[PDB]
Parts: sequence; structure tokens; C-alpha cells
Amino acid sequence: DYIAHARQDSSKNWHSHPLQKHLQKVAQLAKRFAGRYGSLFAEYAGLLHDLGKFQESFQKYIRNASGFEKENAHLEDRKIPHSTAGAKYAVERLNPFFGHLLAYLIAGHHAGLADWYDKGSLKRRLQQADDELAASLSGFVESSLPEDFFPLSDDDLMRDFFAFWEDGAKLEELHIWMRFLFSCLVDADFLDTEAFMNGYADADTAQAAGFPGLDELHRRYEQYMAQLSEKADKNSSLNQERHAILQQCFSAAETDRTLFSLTVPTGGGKTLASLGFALKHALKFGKKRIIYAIPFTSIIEQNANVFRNALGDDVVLEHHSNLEVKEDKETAKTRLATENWDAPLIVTTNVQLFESLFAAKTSRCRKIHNIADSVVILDEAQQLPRDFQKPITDMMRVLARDYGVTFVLCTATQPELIDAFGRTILEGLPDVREIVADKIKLRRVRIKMPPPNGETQSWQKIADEIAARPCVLAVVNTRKHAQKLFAALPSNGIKLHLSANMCATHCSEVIALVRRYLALYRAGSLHKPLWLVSTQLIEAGVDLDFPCVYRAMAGLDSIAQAAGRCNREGKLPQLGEVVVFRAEEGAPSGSLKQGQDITEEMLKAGLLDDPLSPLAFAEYFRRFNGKGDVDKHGITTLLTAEASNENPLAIKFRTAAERFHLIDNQGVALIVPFIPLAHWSPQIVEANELDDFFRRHLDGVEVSEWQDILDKQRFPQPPLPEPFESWFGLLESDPLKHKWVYRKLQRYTITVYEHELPEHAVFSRAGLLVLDKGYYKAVLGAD
Ligand SMILES: [Fe+3]
Ligand SMILES: [Fe+3]
Repeated sequence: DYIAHARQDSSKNWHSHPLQKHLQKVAQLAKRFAGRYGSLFAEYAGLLHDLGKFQESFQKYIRNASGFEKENAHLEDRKIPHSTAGAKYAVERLNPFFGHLLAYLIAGHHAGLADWYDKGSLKRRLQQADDELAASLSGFVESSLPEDFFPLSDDDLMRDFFAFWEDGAKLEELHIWMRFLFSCLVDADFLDTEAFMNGYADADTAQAAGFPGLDELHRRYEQYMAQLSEKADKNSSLNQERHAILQQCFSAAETDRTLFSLTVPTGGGKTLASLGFALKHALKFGKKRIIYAIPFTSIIEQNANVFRNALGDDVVLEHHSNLEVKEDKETAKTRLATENWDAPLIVTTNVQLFESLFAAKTSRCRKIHNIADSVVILDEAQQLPRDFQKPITDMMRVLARDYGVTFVLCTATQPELIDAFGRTILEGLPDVREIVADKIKLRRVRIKMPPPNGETQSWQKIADEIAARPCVLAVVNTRKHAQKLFAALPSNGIKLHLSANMCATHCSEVIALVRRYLALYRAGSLHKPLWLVSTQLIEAGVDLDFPCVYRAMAGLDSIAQAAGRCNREGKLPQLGEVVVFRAEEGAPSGSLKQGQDITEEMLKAGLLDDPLSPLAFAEYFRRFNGKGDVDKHGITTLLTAEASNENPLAIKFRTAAERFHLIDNQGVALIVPFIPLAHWSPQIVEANELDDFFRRHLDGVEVSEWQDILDKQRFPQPPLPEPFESWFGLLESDPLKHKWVYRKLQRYTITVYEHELPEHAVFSRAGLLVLDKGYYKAVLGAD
């Protein structure tokens, strides 16, 4: 009888997945995921997606080919194509609009959603599909299944369609709906197949064989907040303000609205307050999960640790980079190991989030349906790339209005107090409710700006200014700038280096070491000056407190975030010293260059005598929102649907997805074999335990010995370096059974530019790109 998949277990026996069962299960699970959002369309797509496997040629292939080809016989990427039979059947048995709509989902369920005319042209595939359809229907008739196994009804689709589109379909919003249904199809297909791979009858069965609910998470959060309150009852200025913010968040959580903002002072508890708002709001309005998306130029780990401490290990899913195998190493198992964000708390970048929302491929689109009915927290949303701000805010508008999503725009840009101005965080959204509107104290820093005449300082001159000072955090705008400044510093200090040339784990270890030095510094007990050279990745969620911060010229919000690491708690008996300098030009994205330009023009307008003032912030956001092309790459008209009697439904999914890939200048992921610190069977130190680790091995020890102690705790090697070698072998044996390795490798990835080039510098392994250890240095990372 007809099968959908075949697999071979480690004892070399063969198991097969019955086709009829898989079609029914995928239909039902897709309809379940699609919920109230026109689920009949998803059901039909699940029912039809594998119709082409009824071809006798397909069943013959899956029974007669080699072991590897039999296990990968459904990966059409010669294989026997099967995805387009069900697409053609939909077109033939339904009206033009519904039929072609479904054809997009069904025919893309392996290759990704296509363009109509151009890339992967769905028009050509349909015009060439008569044989595949006829053979599939032959097979289906030959089989046992009842005549009405495919009960395709225009009228029922009409009713479901108009239930979702009360006013008919908007040609410019149609792609969001089709991508959502495509997500339902893909996630249900993959989950059912993964059930089969583990021997279970269906996805529900595997689920019941073996995540706390948001109620338990909320109770944990309350326990954690209460012990934070008791543990450090400062009864201080800062604790008072944090309390006021938390109370306003808890109050605003009851409001029946979809767009909120949370504007607080730096060090004001932005993350924990946003999480409390989100938990309570989610419980009151039936949101199913919380998504926390931070700027791409961040250390995700450092933000995620707050959530890990508040709510425990098993709840937080950390997902930033794309660890995709190259197409040539895609197998059935790697295909199934993709992320669907079914976890209740997700920590991610806004690039991962919105590039998934605009994607064509199944690996990126799988997670999409789990975003509906969620709370999404955008940390510093105003830094979303300006040139994509129109599609992104259009996306957000639709998701908030029609798909149950709540957005909270968090920013630490509350001005230093005459607060007679509001701000528009994102120029394109409907009205956004500000959570902290109750007002009212003491200054924390003094800020110095570069000269209006526009002159720049050499790296040596800036290093000389820094080296004249006992303790400085210096923040620069690019990795090369970090290298040049670090090199320029003298060798009589303790100097350290952070940039995105370093993997997360390396960064977190440097951060913990800096904490130890700082604790010594604050007791008057560090015998060398302390200089940390970092990029902007430190301003996004790293909690460090320096007495002096040097900041390269940048947008006023970036300057405020930098000052947030200078006398952060307001505990020092003198104001912090913040020096904004103008060096060699540079910036990692056109949007950050735009911020720099706005700050320069404000400086030339004499508006920055008090750079954190209400006047300064209002002027910065008005000028920023007056500048830049908000859809530079034409996303909106690429994804706007064109209809006609000849071409019922034309959308450029494939071209749009590829064009959106420029949101980060085509970032390519790269795995780096940085040997981590571990403790004794060697176990790598958990990311939120590093601080305790450094205290246990270093407290009471002279600084002159620290390095040797640290070097002794590196992950032990055998008599690629070890953890990596075992990990890659685990991926090679069975990447779905050991898919957890993928998540581990996320801490040892950096992203570089497709532009940059030695021959064996980079190799491939387990389908993933890896850098040879010779090219990754202990201080600077890669180059
Ligand atoms: Fe398929
Ligand atoms: Fe399938």
C-alpha cells in the first residue's frame, strides 16, 4: 500500500509511513494550527500536499532505490517530483483565486514559496503538471481510499475565506495570510514526519510520550521579583523608580490594546518590567507565548540570562543565527531539525523575527504560525533598519490587527529631566499606548561632545586620552575600529576586547572577567588601569558599571545606551564621565550611519548642550523620522498581489525573500572552535553561571595568577578541538536525534560578510561552515 516516507533504524530494519494516514494527520494538525484564521484552507493544503506520492513511479522509487535515496526519496529538491500534483488538482477543482492560492502553498512545501512569473515560477510548474496529476490520480483510484477522500468544496472555502476577510481580501495583505497558512502546513508536515521517525503514530502521540504553562511561569516570575525586592531593599532612589515602573507595567497589562511602548531610564529594569507586563497581559488575553527580539548587534546570551534567572532553564529558547546545512547536505533528518518556536519564551533578534516573517523557505517559515497570538517585545525598536521600516511596520500593523499579536516597543530613551514632548518611536504604526506615563530624579553622568568644526581624532590620540585615565569603557562603531583602538592602547594597563568577531561564549567569558576586575577597582584595589574596548554589542543589555565611558559618535539613542554603562546604578560619589569622540568614519549598517548623521547635524545646530534633555531627544527622533527611504528595496510592491482573469494571483514570494535578505548585508554564519571554560567528565560552564564560576576560582587570588587558573579550566583535549569534535560526530551520525547540538553550536557562531580569503581557512563539516582554529585568536577572535 502507498507510503509517504521510509527510514532505516540502527539495527538496519526498514519502516514506512502510510500515505493515507499522513495526509489525514497533516490536514488535521494544519487545520488546528490555523485556528480561526481560515483553517479550511490549511486543511485542504495538508490533505493535498503529498497527493503526488500516489504516482506508481514514486512508490516504486521509495521501494527500489538505494538506502540513502530511499530515505531521501521525498526530497524533490533524479527524484520523482510530487508536490505539484496537489497544486494542479486544487487549481482544476476550485475557482481560479482559491485554487491558485492553494497551489502556492502545496507546490512550495519543499522548494519554498515561489514567484508566479519569475523565480521558481509557479505558472510554469502548473502549466507542465498534467502528467504528474494524471499519474497521481491513477494511483489514488487504484488505491482503497474512498471517492470523497478529497471533499473539495468552493462554497465551504468561500465561507471560511469571508470569515477571515470580512471585507474581502486586500491585495497588499494577502501574502501575510498565505505565508501563515504555509507555516501551518510545513510545521504540521514536519511534526507528523518526525513522529514517524521516532516510531510514534502521529504528532500528538509523540507529544504525549514526552514546557510549563504561562501561569506557572508567572508564579515563578512573581517569586523572583519578590526575592529581588527583599534581597536588595535599597529603599533608594533607583529602587523606588524601578518599583514605580513595575507598578505601571502591571496596571497597563490589563488594557485591551495591541500596541504599547515602555520608555524608561537606562538601568531602569526594562527587561524584567517588560516580561512582567507581558506575562500578565498574556494571561488576561489568552496569548500563548512571549517573544523578546533585540537588535542584531547584541549578545543574545546576556539578555537571555535575565529570563533564565527569573524563570528557570526549561522555558527559555534562545535563537538568533541561521545554522542551515548547505543544500547539498540536506537530508530528511536535517530538514526536520528546523526551529518552530513552540517554546513559551523566545529570545531572538529582530532580524531573525522579521526576516522569518518575510521568508519563502520552509526552514524560516516553519515558526511563523506560532507568532500569531503572542506578545512580541521589540527592544529599541527605533533601531530597526530604516530602509526596511515600511514593510516591517506594515507587517506589524497587520499582525497586531488581524493575528492577535501584541507589540511592546521597549526603549531606554527616557530623557533626563521639560518633558513637554512626546516621541514617535516608529513612524509607521497606529497609535501606541505608553505604559509609563506617570512622572517623577538625580543625574548620573556628565557628557562631553566632539567639536562642531567636524575635526576627527586619530586612533592614537583617542587611545592617549583613554590611557590617561584609570578605568574606561570605550565603545566604537565597527570591529576594525575595535582592533585599531585596542592596538593603539599602551601595554602598561589591563586591556580587553569585545566585538562580533568573537562568539557568544568568548564574549560572555570576557564580560565575567571584566566584572572581576571592576569589583577590585571599586574597592580601590586594582593595581593597573583598566581599559575595555568594545563595539555597540555592549550597549544592548550588558549590565556593566564604569566610571568613565568613551563613545564613538553615533545616534543619540546609542549615546544614551552607552551612558547607561557609566555610573549605571548612580552609586558613585561623583558623576560619571562620558566622552563622545569623533574618529575615523564607519558604521555596521546604513541605519546606524543615519543616526550618526542626525547627531552631527544636531551638534552643528547647537542642540546638544544637554544631550539627554527632553528637547534633545524630541529633536533627534523628529530629524531621524524625517530622513531615509522607508522602502528602499521595493518590498511592498514585490509582495502586493496582482490579480486578473489570465493570472488569478501573482505574488513575488521568492524574489521578495531574497531581497529582504539584505536587511543585514547578507550575513553568513560561521562556527568557531573556541575551547570554552569548563568544570569537573568535563562540563562547560552554563552561560548564567559564569559570574559565580569566576568568583569561585579567582576571589582571594592575586591578579598576577588569574590567567593561569583560568587556563587550567579550559575544556580538556584528547591525548577539531574536543567538544566540537564530539558534537560534529553526533551531527554526522543522526542530526535529528542529536539536533540539540545545533542549539549548542549557536554559542560558537559569528557572522561575517559574504564578501570576505584563504583556501583552507574555512571548511565544511556536517553541512555547516567552520573556521580553522588558526584563524581565531584568543583576544580578537576572527578578522
Ligand atoms: Fe512532500
Ligand atoms: Fe508530507
